Amino acid sequence: PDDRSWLEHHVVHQYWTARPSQFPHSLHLHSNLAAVWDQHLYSSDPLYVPDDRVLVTETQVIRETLWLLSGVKKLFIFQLIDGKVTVRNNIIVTHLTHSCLRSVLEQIAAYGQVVFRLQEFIDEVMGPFRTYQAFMWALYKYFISFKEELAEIEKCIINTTITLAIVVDKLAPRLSQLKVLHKVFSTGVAETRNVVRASHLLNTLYKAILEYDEQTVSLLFSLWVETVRPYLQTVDEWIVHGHLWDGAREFIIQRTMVSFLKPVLKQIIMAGKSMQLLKNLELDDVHDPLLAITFELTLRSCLYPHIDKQYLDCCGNLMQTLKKDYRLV
Amino acid sequence: LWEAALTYEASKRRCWERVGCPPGHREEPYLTEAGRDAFDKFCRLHQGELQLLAGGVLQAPQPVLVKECELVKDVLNVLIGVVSATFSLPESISSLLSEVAEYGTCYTRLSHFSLQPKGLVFQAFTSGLRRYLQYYRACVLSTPPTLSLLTIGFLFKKLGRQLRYLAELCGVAFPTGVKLLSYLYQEALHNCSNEHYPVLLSLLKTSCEPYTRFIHDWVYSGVFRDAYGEFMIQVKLYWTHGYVVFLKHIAHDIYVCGKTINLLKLC
Amino acid sequence: MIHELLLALSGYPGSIFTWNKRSGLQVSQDFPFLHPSETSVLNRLCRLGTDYIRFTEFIEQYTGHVQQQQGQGGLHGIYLRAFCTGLDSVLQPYRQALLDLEQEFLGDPHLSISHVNYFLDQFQLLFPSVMVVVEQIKSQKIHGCQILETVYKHSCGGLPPVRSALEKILAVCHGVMYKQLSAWMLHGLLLDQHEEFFIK
Repeated sequence: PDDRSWLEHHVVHQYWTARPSQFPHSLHLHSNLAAVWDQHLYSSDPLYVPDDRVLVTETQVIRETLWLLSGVKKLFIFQLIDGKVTVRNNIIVTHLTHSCLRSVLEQIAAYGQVVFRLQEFIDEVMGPFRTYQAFMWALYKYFISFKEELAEIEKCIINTTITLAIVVDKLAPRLSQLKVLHKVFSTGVAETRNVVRASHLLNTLYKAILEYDEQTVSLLFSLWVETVRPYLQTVDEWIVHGHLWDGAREFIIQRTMVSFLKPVLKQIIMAGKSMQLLKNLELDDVHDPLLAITFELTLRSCLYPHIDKQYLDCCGNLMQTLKKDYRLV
Repeated sequence: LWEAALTYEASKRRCWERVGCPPGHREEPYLTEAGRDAFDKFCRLHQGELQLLAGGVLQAPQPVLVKECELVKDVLNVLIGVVSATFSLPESISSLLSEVAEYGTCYTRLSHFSLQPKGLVFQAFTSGLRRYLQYYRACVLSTPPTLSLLTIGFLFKKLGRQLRYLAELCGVAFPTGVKLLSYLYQEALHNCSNEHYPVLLSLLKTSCEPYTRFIHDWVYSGVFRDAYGEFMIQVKLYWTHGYVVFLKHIAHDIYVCGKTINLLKLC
Repeated sequence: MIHELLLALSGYPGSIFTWNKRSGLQVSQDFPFLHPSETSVLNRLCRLGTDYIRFTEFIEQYTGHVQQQQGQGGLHGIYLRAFCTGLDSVLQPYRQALLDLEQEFLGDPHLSISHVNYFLDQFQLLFPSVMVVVEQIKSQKIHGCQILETVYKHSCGGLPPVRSALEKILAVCHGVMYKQLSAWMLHGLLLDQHEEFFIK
């Protein structure tokens, strides 16, 4: 009445309260399919009850699917029933009698489960491990550019409306990467010590680059560099501060392993020790300019001169000060 | 064309509800869609949900008012000191207003404390506060010349708190004379660095001008100057010069240089 | 709606989004020109504004207590006059971002609440991480030069925004310390601030 009449007659509330649809009708086919679909229901037996539920139009489902794939969760459809989102099937959509539509929304909710897992790993810090944190940061840098697209697409519904098939085919170069992210996250939660709990994710990330060596491997590379930030920072701390960073032994060296830094590993240990044996008498910010200006083949062999020159300087200076004023020979 | 063409136009979406031979009709609008025209309907409805739990008499003023710009001009008038129609000297407009009223109500408490320019250093402190008044009147109605509502609250949040500290510094007894000038002195040692530190430094820089003028008297003319008793040295054996801010180490030199100038006047 | 929320996110405790000491900024009024899935979206958003309110309260509450009434008591010292000075500086870009939202709603007023939450997802990375430092300062009796310690433990961080915010706070605290070291090296003055800066 008055205000509530305007609210019900121009917008929904037949979608969160069981009311008949206010989306306009006429008679026959697309207008009102109710008579002929009731006849088809009666002829083939509607069992013992005609199929009728609350009924919603397509666009509400479209913006809910884009909200679910966008990153936010717990909607009216795609309810989380036991830990994984799935379609609410107590809503009728009259053509297809929501059985084919159940299959298509079940596939979309299966992708929404991956979205839920990534947002769940996000939520377990906001609202330390220091390698999971650098992982969820590059995950954030993906998701900001990711749901930018879905916000842009959802704007075009308001400005006439655009069908569901166009907007699910529009997000294909993101969902193709979402399957890669699904395989990435699986060993990041699968897991004793904090060093093997990071090694299990980082060796999988190092292996997955060789799987696609398009657009996925560049995402994997930009994700991969931003998860070894604590290790490059810790190695540089071992060089120039003379001390390995401690996190209840987050690091590999006790004071198996990943193969990211193993072929240069003898050039690292013999560096860091040689600083403290000098004192007993930055480096990541060189690697990132290379990232500013084929990956894990030629670019990986350019990382090793960075630590190799600093290593050579440190060990040569230590050898020089032992070969004069003590003079081992 | 325009509205008629949009009203006619068949949609590129065909629903999964019904298929085959549509006449086509648009989008079903959303409820967060166009979020600035339906406050009125719900301000009545929230009032109703409140009245059901409250028995029937609790109410809630402001189901709307007024515009963006008129509300902005009234809130800008609050900081000067003119109260609005809701004061005398949606529902969360009052949630804004309580924090911009308070910053307003202390500003008058400086201008009322600067209505007159006692003690001469007290007048110097009042004239120093007048400089912050003259800065603050230039700050407002240059950067917000009737812009939207939240620019008013954001711009004078970092600035209004600095003003509220100066409300705590003033009384609106209150120290006066040298008891004021030491009290402003010790405060400058108490606050080494804060956003209120340059304001206290600007007050203290002009609050010692009459004291330096009193210091200039005994050396250059041998004059003991008092008008309210606002100088530290106040009132025999040959000289009647007064004897019981600077240290006492300089004050004794001032006391003996007045006697020296009294001897040299006859030389 | 898209100014009322932006008012509740800033230094006002609202009344639409009710301020509570057990659960800050609750949306409970389920507006029939909001979508019901925006309620959870607001429940995601309101923790950020709650943190902004707490930081605003921390600057309003503490300034040499009130006006200089050893150096224990609650949370003061010339370094936390500096800490509130730095806390206001880290709350300034949030005000700038809300101004950008206000100009965007001059551009397009048909954007939903999820767009606003998405725009302010960048400050949900900075604010929860710096909230814990202020909570450790409040819970433990750390108010002297060890506040510079407990900032410096967390200012070496893992995210570029939280690094910048704790950089600002640590910077103004070093500014106080270097002025009192200038009194140490030019005037020979010790206890500029009584027992609060590396001096018996």
